[PDB]
Amino acid sequence: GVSGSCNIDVVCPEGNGHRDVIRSVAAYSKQGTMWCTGSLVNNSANDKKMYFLTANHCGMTTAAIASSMVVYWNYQNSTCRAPGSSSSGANGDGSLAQSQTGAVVRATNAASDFTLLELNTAANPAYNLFWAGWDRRDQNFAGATAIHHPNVAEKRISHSTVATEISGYNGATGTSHLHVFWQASGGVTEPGSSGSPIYSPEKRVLGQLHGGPSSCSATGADRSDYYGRVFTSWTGGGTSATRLSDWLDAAGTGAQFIDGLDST
Amino acid sequence: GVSGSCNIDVVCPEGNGHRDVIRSVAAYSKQGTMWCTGSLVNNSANDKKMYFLTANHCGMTTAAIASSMVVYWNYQNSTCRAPGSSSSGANGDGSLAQSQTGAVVRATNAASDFTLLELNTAANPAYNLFWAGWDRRDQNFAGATAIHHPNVAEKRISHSTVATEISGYNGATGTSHLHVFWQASGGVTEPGSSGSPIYSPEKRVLGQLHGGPSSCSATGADRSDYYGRVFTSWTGGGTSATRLSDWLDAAGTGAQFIDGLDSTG
Ligand SMILES: *C[C@@](*)(O)[C@H](CCCCN)NS(=O)(=O)c1ccc(C)cc1
Ligand SMILES: *C[C@@](*)(O)[C@H](CCCCN)NS(=O)(=O)c1ccc(C)cc1
Ligand SMILES: [Ca+2]
Ligand SMILES: [Ca+2]
Ligand SMILES: [Cl-]
Ligand SMILES: [Cl-]
Repeated sequence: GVSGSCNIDVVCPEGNGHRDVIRSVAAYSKQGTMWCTGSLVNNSANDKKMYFLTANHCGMTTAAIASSMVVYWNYQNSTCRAPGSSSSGANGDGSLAQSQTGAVVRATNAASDFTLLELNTAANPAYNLFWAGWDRRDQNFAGATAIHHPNVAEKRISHSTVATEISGYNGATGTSHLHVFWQASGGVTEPGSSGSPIYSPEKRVLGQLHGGPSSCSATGADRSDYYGRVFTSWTGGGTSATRLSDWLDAAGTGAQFIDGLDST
Repeated sequence: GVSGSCNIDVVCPEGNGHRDVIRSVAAYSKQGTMWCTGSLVNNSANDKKMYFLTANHCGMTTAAIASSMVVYWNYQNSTCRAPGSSSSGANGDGSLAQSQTGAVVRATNAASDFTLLELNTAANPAYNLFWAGWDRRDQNFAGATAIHHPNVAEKRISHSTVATEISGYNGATGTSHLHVFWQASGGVTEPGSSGSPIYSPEKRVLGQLHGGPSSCSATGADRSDYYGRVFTSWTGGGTSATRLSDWLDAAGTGAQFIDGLDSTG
């Protein structure tokens, strides 16, 4: 696929500290059309349930739509194309051969733009998946990392090396979103990246991409994005079908944050 | 309620040409909290069905939430506060006494950020409602008018006097949205305005507010917004639960645009 040249192929050295959670992120189609990003999340039972977090606005919100979605793992460029280069802006060489079809909707809620699906098919060990940890604490972090499929193209990584802020969407009054500021010439996010995770420095999901002003041409404060917070989605709309808590902590261990779980 | 001072009270002279469709627009609450804007739309049978168009992102998409929503009619400042004035930015004197409760979801689709509800309670003639026309044709217009409840506060009007553009949301590649550019010192839209209609110069709904960069301090290209298009929502997700066509033209007359219907007719 094709995305903005300023983006950074996950295989680049910028991915050296994220070789586990890179394997949590997938691209997916909706009714046959490549559509959005999501990612695999661990739960407090460490049981490999195929909980797959994405964005409500992507519309994977009905049993019918979830039933026909196709999830594509390990879709990324084989080599590190120099960020900013014509090559990086060109069609990549990623494979879409490792896929699975079908899911059910466990929960969804508009306010933090989240959807939690459970994929029908158990993880194929051959795909070498990773179930990422999460952190639902009410706090900002000193930096963060996005792993995402911009334009639903090959997987990219984008780093933020400044503090997050808590706000509503687009900086409105609120606490539903984490506002993440990208580096002046670093990777950003694009339509198609929605639903992609933002990770804390300890590699725990804090939220998933809703949207924002960033693009490769964006400058200043516009080079930033908003993620619907796990903190907010945890309690969500106050029912099991509108929040994360019943799924990510079904046993009720009271975990405020957990680590990831590897296929191995 | 309180909203940005650059906004324009509907009772101002700026509303002189919209005294009908002003009466289509309402504010509503979600699980008790003032939440978003919607508006009443006519259908090809001219039968006063309480079809109420709003935004999918407002989350009025489940039976439970639709059942407990409260819709507030005729919530506006009694006098024209000068746009840009401290008065305009202050709490208004609108009333929330004329309301009704409950609806069902007829259709919703994320791509054009639309939800079509049908309110449970038939129109109260005393409320003096108007069911706006609509226009599903695939085209831009030379200008447009928004009527909305910014911050779910008193009703305001915002005029665009330049051409609309067709794009995806936030100017992305696509045709799902109408991009509307506001006047340098004119009214804008704000969170809470979502779901509010954009009207063609002929006062027909073309779409409902999704979002965008505008605010009272926004400048140039940022002083603009994106509306999910009726044209797009008409066909929607290809089923009656994901599109407008089955509801707004149940009879299958083939209407490409219709005019409004007043309470007095
Ligand atoms: C849906 C997501 O892929 C995008 C991500 C944009 C990232 C830009 N830096 N979100 S969105 O805001 O563009 C959006 C929201 C709602 C709908 C219906 C479409 C697109
Ligand atoms: C939901 C709407 O009230 C707002 C309107 C903002 C208009 C700014 N000029 N839309 S939004 O884009 O800010 C938005 C979208 C999704 C969610 C969950 C919240 C807010
Ligand atoms: Ca508010
Ligand atoms: Ca039908
Ligand atoms: Cl695309
Ligand atoms: Cl949205």
